[PDB]
Amino acid sequence: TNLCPFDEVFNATRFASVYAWNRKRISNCVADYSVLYNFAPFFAFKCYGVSPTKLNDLCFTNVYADSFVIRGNEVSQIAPGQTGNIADYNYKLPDDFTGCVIAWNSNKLDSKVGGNYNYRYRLFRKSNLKPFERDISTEIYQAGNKPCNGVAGVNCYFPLQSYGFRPTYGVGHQPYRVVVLSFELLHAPATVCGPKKS
Amino acid sequence: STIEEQAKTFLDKFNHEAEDLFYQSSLASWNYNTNITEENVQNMNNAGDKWSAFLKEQSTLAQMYPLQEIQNLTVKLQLQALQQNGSSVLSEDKSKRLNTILNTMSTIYSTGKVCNPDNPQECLLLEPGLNEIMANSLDYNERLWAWESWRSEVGKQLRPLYEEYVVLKNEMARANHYEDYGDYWRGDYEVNGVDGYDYSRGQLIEDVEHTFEEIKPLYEHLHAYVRAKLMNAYPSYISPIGCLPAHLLGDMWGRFWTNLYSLTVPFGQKPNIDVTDAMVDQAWDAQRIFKEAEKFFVSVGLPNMTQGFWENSMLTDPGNVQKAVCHPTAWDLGKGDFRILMCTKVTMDDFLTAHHEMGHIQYDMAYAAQPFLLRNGANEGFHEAVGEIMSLSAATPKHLKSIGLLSPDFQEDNETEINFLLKQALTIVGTLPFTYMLEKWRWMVFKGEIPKDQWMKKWWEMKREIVGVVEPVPHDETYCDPASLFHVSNDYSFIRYYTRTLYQFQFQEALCQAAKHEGPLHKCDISNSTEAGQKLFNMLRLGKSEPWTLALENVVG
Ligand SMILES: *[C@@H]1O[C@H](CO)[C@@H](O[C@@H]2O[C@H](CO)[C@@H](O)[C@H](O)[C@H]2NC(C)=O)[C@H](O)[C@H]1NC(C)=O
Ligand SMILES: *[C@@H]1O[C@H](CO)[C@@H](O[C@@H]2O[C@H](CO)[C@@H](O)[C@H](O)[C@H]2NC(C)=O)[C@H](O)[C@H]1NC(C)=O
Ligand SMILES: *[C@@H]1O[C@H](CO)[C@@H](O[C@@H]2O[C@H](CO)[C@@H](O)[C@H](O)[C@H]2NC(C)=O)[C@H](O)[C@H]1NC(C)=O
Ligand SMILES: *[C@@H]1O[C@H](CO)[C@@H](O[C@@H]2O[C@H](CO)[C@@H](O)[C@H](O)[C@H]2NC(C)=O)[C@H](O)[C@H]1NC(C)=O
Ligand SMILES: *[C@@H]1O[C@H](CO)[C@@H](O[C@@H]2O[C@H](CO)[C@@H](O)[C@H](O)[C@H]2NC(C)=O)[C@H](O)[C@H]1NC(C)=O
Ligand SMILES: *[C@@H]1O[C@H](CO)[C@@H](O[C@@H]2O[C@H](CO)[C@@H](O)[C@H](O)[C@H]2NC(C)=O)[C@H](O)[C@H]1NC(C)=O
Ligand SMILES: *[C@@H]1O[C@H](CO)[C@@H](O)[C@H](O)[C@H]1NC(C)=O
Ligand SMILES: [Zn+2]
Repeated sequence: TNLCPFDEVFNATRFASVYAWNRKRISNCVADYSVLYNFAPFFAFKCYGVSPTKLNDLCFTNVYADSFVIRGNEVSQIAPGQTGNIADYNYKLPDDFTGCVIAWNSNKLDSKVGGNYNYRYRLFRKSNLKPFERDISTEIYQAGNKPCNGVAGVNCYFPLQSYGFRPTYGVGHQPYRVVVLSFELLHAPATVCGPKKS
Repeated sequence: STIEEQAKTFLDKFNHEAEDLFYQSSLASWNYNTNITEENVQNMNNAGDKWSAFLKEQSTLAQMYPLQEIQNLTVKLQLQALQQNGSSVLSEDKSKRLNTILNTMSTIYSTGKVCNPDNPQECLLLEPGLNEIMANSLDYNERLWAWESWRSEVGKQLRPLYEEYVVLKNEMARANHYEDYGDYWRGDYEVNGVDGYDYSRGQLIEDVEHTFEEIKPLYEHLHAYVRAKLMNAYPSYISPIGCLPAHLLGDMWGRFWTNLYSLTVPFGQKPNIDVTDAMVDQAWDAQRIFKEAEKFFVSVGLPNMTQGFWENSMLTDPGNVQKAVCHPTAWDLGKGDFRILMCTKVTMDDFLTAHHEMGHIQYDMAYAAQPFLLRNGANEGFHEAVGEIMSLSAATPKHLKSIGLLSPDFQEDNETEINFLLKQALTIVGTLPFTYMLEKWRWMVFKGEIPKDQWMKKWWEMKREIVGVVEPVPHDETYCDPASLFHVSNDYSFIRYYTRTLYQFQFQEALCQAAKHEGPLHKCDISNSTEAGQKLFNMLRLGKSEPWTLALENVVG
């Protein structure tokens, strides 16, 4: 059978930053859920839509795997109805969320002595994002009433900053890889779901 | 978007920048302190000026949000901490002139030498060798030679520099609307606009002078007892109704009387508690010490150590060649990285210094969720007070025998009680009249109430009146005796040692009630009591967010 490319999305050597997050859609195939426990360092296997009793018997038209990397103590913000920088300017979750989120520590990989400035995140925006929205513009955020015609300075800043990940950080200040599996049942009669025992 | 939102966004940018720059600076400084090389000094200075320039430019950039239009207390506090000009409000000539005399005074103090009148090729420094004569000897003439020569050969160089330093500091303080330097210093206890917890900068003087009026009844009896006990070690030199000669007090200035203990122990034949033997006998190590400290702390309800603390911390002295500054401190680099730097040795003293340091760390782990500019004790006196009550409680026999370092019975007696309380009072109480006196002199010198031809006259009048000691040799207006002290010549505020002594006991009393203690106060022990931990945490976790008069009320009442 054709299996979900789980290990290709759950083991990507380089993940995406949070504001420009990666989204990979999985098409019709077999959905082997109870195989992701291979490594299992994990941090939070909570699920909102489907509780841990319908792991493979239920089906969905298509699933989206969203991948990115955040700091530790912000994983709590990844939930429908949360507030905070990550919950407003980098990722939003709808209150009717049917998939669920997964996270794990990755300190040994994404942290380098001297700072790993490749990961960034947005801390300035004119208004909150929309569920599953994505923004990549780098326009100079205006704070004051004087237009800055695109140059950093007073009352207008570059709306991006970067985690300086290092190994000598406490938990909650260490890199954490996050994957969101959002399900979808629009109208498809036959689609991707779990295998049956023969 | 009027004024407040822009201020908030600016503060967010600052919080996210300075948090990283400070981490880099502090990490460089730690690496230098723990492994002394040459290039380490270069990296340290690079990170240092990198951070300092950023702070200065942010200061200049923040002087545009007027303080009168902000309404939130938090952002107002941050902006006020950030806006202060500090120095650099002077001219460039003047600022360079000031930075020169500061270093000159510090260097004179650090490398001054005096030498014998008979073998002038035997010059002694202060640190390893003068305050050893003053601390160990019993020869009246030797102590007198040391006390007099240190002031006559080094104090006489600091006078023309201190007279010039006073003026520059007063100008720098007046340019910021403060009326003098002393007010600039007292400006740390000031609280404005909370409607019930205010505190003027002039009220501190009345509080200090009123709290000191109730200690004289006890200081007088302690002074009389010590004077009577000295008329047997230096007969014919002490008058039974006069003051004490200033050179017989235990150290070069008289800041602590703790060296007169050997001469004035009440019951000399009762050796006080010590477990230095039973620790090496049960084969204890640094790891055991700090595990016991962490256990005592978690016992009251405070969290564990962050487990990164065990790996990065330098608990034992690196052996071969890793030259390190052995002075026990706690480091709060930030972002969740707390460390300890101390060169432990299995002893009883290190068993208490461990508790002191871990108290500091437990304080820092509490307010770590605050904005970067609000990570500090409620004022300058809270930090060491919180650190001190831990070692205060972790030295009681009731705690030691519970650990196991004592015999399971160890019947105590009311003679070791006195032997202990006296050794305490020579350090705690013996230093309160000195402190309050010194800081009263400086406050009057900066203000102008003492014309500069009467500095020594007022100094030695206040010494005889308040502290109760007399000088053994007259001193005209060419000397400068206060400048021969570390804090005076290096420009450090000295009142934080007065108030810290007071709070340290208020806390100890309040917590003692939450643990439901019965007997004397000096046997209190807060271990195994969670309500004490809660009362303490509800003040620890504030930082500078609230006025210190509120945090103090959260515990004492
Ligand atoms: C995720 O990818 C890495 C990199 O391809 C895998 O690491 C390999 O592990 C095997 C056995 O452990 C080694 O023989 C290879 O040399 C490793 N690759 C590299 C580049 O060093 C890792 O096993 C993958 N994880 C899973 C669960 O398959
Ligand atoms: C203490 O500092 C010294 C000098 O900075 C370190 O010695 C050298 O450090 C460099 C840094 O990478 C190494 O490449 C060299 O091999 C080191 N030389 C020697 C002779 O050690 C030293 O390593 C530092 N101490 C520790 C524990 O790292
Ligand atoms: C302005 O003051 C208000 C309260 O006076 C602060 O509101 C708090 O905000 C934090 C989160 O930022 C909440 O956890 C608290 O519950 C809020 N307090 C109240 C009483 O609602 C606000 O944070 C202040 N401004 C800033 C920029 O922090
Ligand atoms: C800090 O120092 C400056 C001078 O270096 C003081 O003077 C103000 O500086 C700003 C910025 O250049 C000017 O816009 C004002 O016109 C200056 N004069 C004022 C405000 O009267 C400034 O007042 C000082 N601020 C504080 C808080 O002491
Ligand atoms: C320690 O306690 C003992 C017993 O409570 C004290 O000894 C008594 O002291 C009183 C005081 O005048 C005398 O009247 C008794 O005769 C003493 N008892 C005996 C058996 O001699 C002792 O004075 C206390 N010492 C201290 C320093 O507190
Ligand atoms: C704090 O309380 C705990 C539990 O009540 C004490 O631990 C026990 O104390 C009893 C009483 O002496 C001993 O018989 C046990 O051997 C102890 N067991 C353990 C695992 O500690 C603890 O001694 C108390 N500590 C203090 C300082 O009172
Ligand atoms: C502290 O660490 C010990 C491990 O020795 C563990 O048993 C305990 O549960 C921890 N407590 C907390 C509050 O972390
Ligand atoms: Zn301390």
